[PDB]
Amino acid sequence: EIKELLKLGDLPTSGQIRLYDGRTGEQFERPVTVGYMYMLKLNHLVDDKMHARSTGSYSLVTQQPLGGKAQFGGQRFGEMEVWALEAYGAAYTLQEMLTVKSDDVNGRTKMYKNIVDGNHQMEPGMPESFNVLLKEIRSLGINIELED
Amino acid sequence: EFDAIKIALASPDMIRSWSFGEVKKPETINYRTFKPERDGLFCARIFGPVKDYECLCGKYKRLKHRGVICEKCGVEVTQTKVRRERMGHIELASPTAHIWFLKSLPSRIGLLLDMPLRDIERVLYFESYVVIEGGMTNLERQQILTEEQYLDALEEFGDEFDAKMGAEAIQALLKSMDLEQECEQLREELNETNSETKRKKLTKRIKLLEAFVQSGNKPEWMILTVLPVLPPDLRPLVPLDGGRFATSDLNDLYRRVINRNNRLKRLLDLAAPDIIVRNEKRMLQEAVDALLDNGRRGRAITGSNKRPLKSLADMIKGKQGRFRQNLLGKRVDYSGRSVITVGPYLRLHQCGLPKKMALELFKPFIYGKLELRGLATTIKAAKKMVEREEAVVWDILDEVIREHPVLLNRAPTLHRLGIQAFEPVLIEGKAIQLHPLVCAAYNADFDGDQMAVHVPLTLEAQLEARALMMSTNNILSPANGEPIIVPSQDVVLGLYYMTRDCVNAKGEGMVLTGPKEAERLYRSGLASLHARVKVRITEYEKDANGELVAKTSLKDTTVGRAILWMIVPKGLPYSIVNQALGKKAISKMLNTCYRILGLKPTVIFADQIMYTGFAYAARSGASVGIDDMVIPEKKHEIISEAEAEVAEIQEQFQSGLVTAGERYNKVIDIWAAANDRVSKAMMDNLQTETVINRDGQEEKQVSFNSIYMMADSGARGSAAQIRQLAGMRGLMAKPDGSIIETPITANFREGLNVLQYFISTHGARKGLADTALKTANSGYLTRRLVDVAQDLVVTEDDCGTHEGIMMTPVIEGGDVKEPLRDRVLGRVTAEDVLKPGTADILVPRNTLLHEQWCDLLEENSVDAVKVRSVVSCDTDFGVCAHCYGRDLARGHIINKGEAIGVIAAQSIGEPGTQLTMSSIQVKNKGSIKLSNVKSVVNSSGKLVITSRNTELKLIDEFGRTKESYKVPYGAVLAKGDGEQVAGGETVANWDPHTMPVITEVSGFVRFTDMIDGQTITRQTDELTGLSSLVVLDSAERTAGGKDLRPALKIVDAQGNDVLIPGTDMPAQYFLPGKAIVQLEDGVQISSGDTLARIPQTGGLPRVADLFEARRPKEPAILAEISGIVSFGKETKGKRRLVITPVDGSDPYEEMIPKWRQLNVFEGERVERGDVISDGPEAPHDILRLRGVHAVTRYIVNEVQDVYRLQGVKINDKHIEVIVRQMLRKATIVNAGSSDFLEGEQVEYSRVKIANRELEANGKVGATYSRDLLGITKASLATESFISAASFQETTRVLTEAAVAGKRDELRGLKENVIVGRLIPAGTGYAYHQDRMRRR
Amino acid sequence: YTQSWKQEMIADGIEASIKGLHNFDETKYKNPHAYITQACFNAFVQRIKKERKEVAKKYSYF
Amino acid sequence: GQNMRVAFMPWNGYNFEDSILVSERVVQEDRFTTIHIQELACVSRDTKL
Amino acid sequence: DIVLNPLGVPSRMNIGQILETHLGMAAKGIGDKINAMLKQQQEVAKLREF
DNA sequence: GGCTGCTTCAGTATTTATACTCT
DNA sequence: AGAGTATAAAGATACTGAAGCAGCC
Ligand SMILES: [Mg+2]
Ligand SMILES: [Zn+2]
Ligand SMILES: [Zn+2]
Repeated sequence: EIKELLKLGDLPTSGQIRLYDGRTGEQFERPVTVGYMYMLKLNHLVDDKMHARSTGSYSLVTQQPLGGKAQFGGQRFGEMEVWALEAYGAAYTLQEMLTVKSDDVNGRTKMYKNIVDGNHQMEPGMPESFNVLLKEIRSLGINIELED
Repeated sequence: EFDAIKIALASPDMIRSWSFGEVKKPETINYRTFKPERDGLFCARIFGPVKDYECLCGKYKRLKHRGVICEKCGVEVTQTKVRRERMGHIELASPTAHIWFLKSLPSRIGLLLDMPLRDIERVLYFESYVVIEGGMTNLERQQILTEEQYLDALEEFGDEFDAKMGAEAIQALLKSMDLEQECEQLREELNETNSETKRKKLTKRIKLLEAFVQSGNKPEWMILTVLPVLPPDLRPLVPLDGGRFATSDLNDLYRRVINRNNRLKRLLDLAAPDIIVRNEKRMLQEAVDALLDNGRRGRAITGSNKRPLKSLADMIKGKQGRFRQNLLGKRVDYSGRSVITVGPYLRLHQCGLPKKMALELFKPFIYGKLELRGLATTIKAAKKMVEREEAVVWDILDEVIREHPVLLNRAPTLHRLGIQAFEPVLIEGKAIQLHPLVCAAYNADFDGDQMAVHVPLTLEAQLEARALMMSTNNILSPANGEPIIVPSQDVVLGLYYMTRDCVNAKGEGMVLTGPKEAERLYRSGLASLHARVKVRITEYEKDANGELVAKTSLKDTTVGRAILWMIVPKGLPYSIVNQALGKKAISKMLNTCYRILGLKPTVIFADQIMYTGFAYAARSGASVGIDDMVIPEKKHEIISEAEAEVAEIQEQFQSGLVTAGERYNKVIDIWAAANDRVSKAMMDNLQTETVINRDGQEEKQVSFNSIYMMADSGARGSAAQIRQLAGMRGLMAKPDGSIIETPITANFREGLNVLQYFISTHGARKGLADTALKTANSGYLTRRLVDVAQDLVVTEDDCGTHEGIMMTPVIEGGDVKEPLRDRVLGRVTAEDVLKPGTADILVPRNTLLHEQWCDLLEENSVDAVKVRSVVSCDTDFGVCAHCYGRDLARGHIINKGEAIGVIAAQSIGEPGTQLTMSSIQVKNKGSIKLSNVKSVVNSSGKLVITSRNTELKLIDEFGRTKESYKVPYGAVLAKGDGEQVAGGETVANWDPHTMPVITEVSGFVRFTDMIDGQTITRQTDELTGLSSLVVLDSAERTAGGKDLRPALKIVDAQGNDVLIPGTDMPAQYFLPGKAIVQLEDGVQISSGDTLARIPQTGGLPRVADLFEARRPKEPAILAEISGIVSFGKETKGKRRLVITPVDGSDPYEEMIPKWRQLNVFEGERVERGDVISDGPEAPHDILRLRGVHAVTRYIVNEVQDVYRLQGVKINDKHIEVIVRQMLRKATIVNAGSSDFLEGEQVEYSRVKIANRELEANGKVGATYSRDLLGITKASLATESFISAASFQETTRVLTEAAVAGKRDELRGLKENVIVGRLIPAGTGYAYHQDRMRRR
Repeated sequence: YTQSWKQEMIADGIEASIKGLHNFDETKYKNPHAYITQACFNAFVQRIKKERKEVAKKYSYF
Repeated sequence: GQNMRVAFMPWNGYNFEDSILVSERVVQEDRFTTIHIQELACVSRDTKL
Repeated sequence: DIVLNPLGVPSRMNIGQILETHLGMAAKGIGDKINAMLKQQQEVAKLREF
């Protein structure tokens, strides 16, 4: 009955017709299938997704950049990404991706200054969430410290 | 800066010294002025000023008043940064216990006071007393007293003797426990100890006591008397990170503690009934416990929503403690996220990057360039300029981008190729362009996947992203050196439609003077694209010393192949094209290009392939119509005959001629038959619908049905899909796992009616749920994997050894499963290999085997090679390069420093989500070999083999084994050794439904020791009739003849025991129960008739349990040492078996369950590692008995087996290194001249170097046995605690480390990240070499 | 409402009643059931007031 | 949604994996445009002072 | 208007989306058979019959 | 008395209704 | 901030492991 209806029109019962290119005008061999399909639009609109961040709002407990798009939040650089970036001999990018670009407070300010001043260089320091962990264990009866 | 982290326990004086003043009051904030209380939880006087350089009164505000303290409040004027790190301390009235040290399982208290934990718990919660200083009465130093008993013993003995209950009691107890004397007494008692159980208990206790006495600790420090409090800005009253407000619940807990503490003190000014003081002390203990580690006590307390509030410790456990949430994986600045799209105009080393995002990310660079050129003066000038997006910022932007790589990443970063570098080009949109070849490493479809963009900053990061992670350096999957830039699915269809051949096409038969002529003829439309033609071509070649000589000829091709040949670079053979170019073909083309030419030409040529494939795929116009699904006009005939046949079977069963299970299986089989028939008919019809004339009558060729072109080219799909499209679609499963009788006799071109759609739906949803939970499990598995290895760094070049494994091609018995070429492809051999011309070496001893030597050994019919390995490497703290092999991502030896452990972990884990959840009829022709043979020629001319270690190895004519087969005890070989054999005929067959137990001598037999009533039973055979008196099992016999088992002492017609040939011990065997002797007694026996008859997962979980070394359910018992067998006391709980040597003393007299069917009889002689029972295997025994290489080859074999049924292809090096990390602990048995103890484990490297140092002098080292630990156990039982604390159950590992007072130099990776330093993997390896060499 | 407050209320009421039993008239009012009930009741309600106002402090700071 | 005229064929790879290629008789006729309504509110509270 | 990809069909066995596409065109075919019949004028009896 | 099979437990994947009177 | 106060009986995971514990030959 589909073919009967196609014949009531005039199109080929095969349902495929010959097309041409628009850039060259030379026929496409192997007749192709054109028709009418009911297309939708799903509300994952790209402008709701696209999001970047230069420098924004840190937290107080641990001075890591906030998370999400509602806030001016950075990206989640999870475990697996550290494993993978560690499989390469990539030893400096992994450093700066968890001391300067995230948490070392003095370090990241000096980084901003040295970037404005045309000097791509970093002073690592020591993270902050680590010191949080220390004061949090040492708050139990566990004397945890560092040697020389 | 700082050296190792050190940890210990905290004496109360230390807590006091840390603090800045005693917190005293339970209130926090003034509620109107929002100032701290006078001495509350937040008072500025203890910690510091709430704001910068001020007090609450308002008399100091600026640097004019820096350093001095206030007058009224007296708070010191300083920064506010110090309010983040100053602690406080509560002073408790009634001392309190540390719930870690009491419910840690084990209890570092419960095993130091030796009492079961219930007692110390009932004492601490005030329900019984404890007799401190039992003194001159009938009471013991650790005796508990019920209140009744206490009252009474006070009536009789209300003397000076001490008796208390509560934390102070245990405190005094621990205070009154000398340690050195206790340790000496336990040393003595252990020396005297006899049982193993109490021996183990005593050694655990003595280990803990030594741990204490050595380190600067003391037992009473487990009991809390002064409690340190957490600085306020680490738990601010309300955190206030926008939006919702949080609680920072610690505050609450703290308050309650102080509250109750305060209350207690006031009762000490009221002299209350001591029942109430006791109840208050109980409440205080409970509160301190719930604060330190909630939930550990019986019930956790909830603030609201019934959600248990987060105690202090729960800020370190779980997926959300500092470890798994903020020390390993933190959020980062300078980053973005978007959706992705294609842009097939890109090269391989660039990606799209929307203008908006790029403007946001590189902002500080832009400000720098502006303030350099002078286009602004202040920073805000630059900000406003950028904000108005003036026409000058764009040139600055596309200037700074010039060579500033970005790092792209996808969400689940499975393997190393989920994060790669690029150089971006600006784009007018909001989406990321991505080169269509790289969407395989990312496994990124375009259904709306998203990606993240990061930006390196410093010089080093840019150099690393450019030289290491660039997209044009990673074309070889580090798992297996196969190329990962395979053009996926449209390029393939283009290149496959191009290089083909129609039978008789326009412009055929001509002759062309080069490719360009073919191109012109195509564009001009004068000649078709796939038409047979003869064209001149030229080919360069590099047969010279790296020089390309040219040579031309007149080949016979089609137009398409000619055109394509313009793409191929210089030095390739033209034969690489003449074929029809499916998908695997072009992958091999790329591989050959890589091996022959190098790297840059390879990527260039792949890019060009992409261009051309896309172009001619478009030019094709390859739609997919509805008439591309053709139905065999006989499908209804196949189905009609199948359904007419099934009705006969149905009425046959119903009319009572067969059972129901048989009928069911018969219907299933006829349906499978019809299905395969119709699938074959359809596929053959569709593949050659071509019937076409060629200036003659007609001809046929491979068809042009677009669906077929998509199938055979490897473009998209398998023949199963086409089967479901045109033919019937299988039989679907059932929820249980069974199969329904009637199958689905329709397809996706007819219409499935309702029921069939229903059933298919069932199957589909089952699949989907499986996929979800499969990702779930595989994630955990790969986590454990990466954790256990986590630290192996190639730190040598040659460990200096001559060991290894005999790599040999695997054969499952029929077809080969892997040629030797692969197993040793790129792996340094141990010793030189000899031609099968023995004493004629073929390659030196220490050479890296790349493809040249691979083919060389391939043609010479080499069989097996002792190749080096990592399991037997000879390095302390690492592995040598040579033991590893080739990098598998670059065609050369692995460099010195690469972190092979992590890449191994990722490679083994990534494919995880792809997993799931007789006789010898030899077919080939070659020589036969036997193995482990003992046999006898039968009375029917044939030779029956009568051992269980027996195995056939069918060699070819050359000397390489091609088949292998197992023959059990007593199988009649048709042919002897050395004789050739053809295909089809059997070589041996036995009776599996019984146990042939023919004797291997000549003599006689009797019905001796076979007496009814007590030993045997009269039994008339119920099928033939001959007297077949079976012996009932001893458990079914009478009690007297239960141990009195029957025997048949084999003799001759004289009665003398017929000696087994050469043996002084004839076959005097205890025939077990269920041993039917159908033949009569006193009859002569010849070989060829038995003496008695005894009638008769694979998913990812398998990989998991094999890696954890789970022990099977019914293991197979092995042979510790040689000798003979004997049976004794029947079932002292379980049956008994004793084994004796031939010369040594018999040490093995063990229990065996009755059901165990023995596999070695009494007179038999076995050897170390021989098998005694049947069933699954236990790897620990494999290790301890057969050695180390046995277990490593075992594991390798089974895991490759699981990863082989699913087409996945993993090199072996990785499972080898995982194993090497599994077995790392050695248990000593003999000190030798060393100092270590008897039962304690040691790091194998440590005991090894200790031996090396003792044996430097004439002294004798220690003797040990290695042991196998599952990954989940060797991880936790490691050298460092931060490493293990980062892993599961931080509580236990942490408290044990604290008890011992450990120390961690962080010689590793997962711990040098927490600290945030240069890991010793890449450049960090060199840096650490230098830094360690500083000292 | 909650076991985190209720225990504090009970401990407070017990301390209050113990402190206050100092003043019980023995020659009249021969029932102390109601006496102790009233004491613990008053301490209960005081505790509930203090807690609720501390929570309000959290809000008012927010 | 809107029912369009569509042709099934590869096109220079701009519909490589599952991407879609769209003409400009669809961005011009504005038959896939939508309207969005963000609501914002401000209130006059009463604190101290 | 839109250029889909045929490779998406044979594996993800959703034949419907193609089969629909045929019917779709057929339907539009009867539209352009009226639009022409109606744009240039035409008595109502013919449209009735068609 | 030592050896052994159950047995129990530990480990892993926003928002809370009510003094009285002094003093 | 403190202190005197007098009816009342008011809940469906699943799997793995290790120490503990009664019992036996
Ligand atoms: Mg998708
Ligand atoms: Zn003041
Ligand atoms: Zn080595």
